[PDB]
Amino acid sequence: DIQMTQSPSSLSASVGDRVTITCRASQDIIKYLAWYQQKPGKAPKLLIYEASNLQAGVPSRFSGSGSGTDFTLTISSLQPEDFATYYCQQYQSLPYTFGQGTKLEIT
Repeated sequence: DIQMTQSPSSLSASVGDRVTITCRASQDIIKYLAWYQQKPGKAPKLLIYEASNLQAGVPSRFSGSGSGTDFTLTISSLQPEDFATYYCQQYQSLPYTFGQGTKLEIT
């Protein structure tokens, strides 16, 4: 099984802050990494696919980078609606595994 380690588990930031969330894959997954946003009571929404391809409709303040084992999700300037739980997921090999999540809270 490929294990996805995300950090941090949680963080508090202010609107207009830039935030960085990392995800580490236990084995090479090339660019087969997705980032999802999950608001409370709601399902995950795909933000980024193939490590850095932003999905349509998703604000550009969201960006993904990395390859191999180390990935990053950056939100350039937080908006109120961005407070949620963020997850990375690898889809190179079954079972497709999620990181533990990062709960982003407002300061």
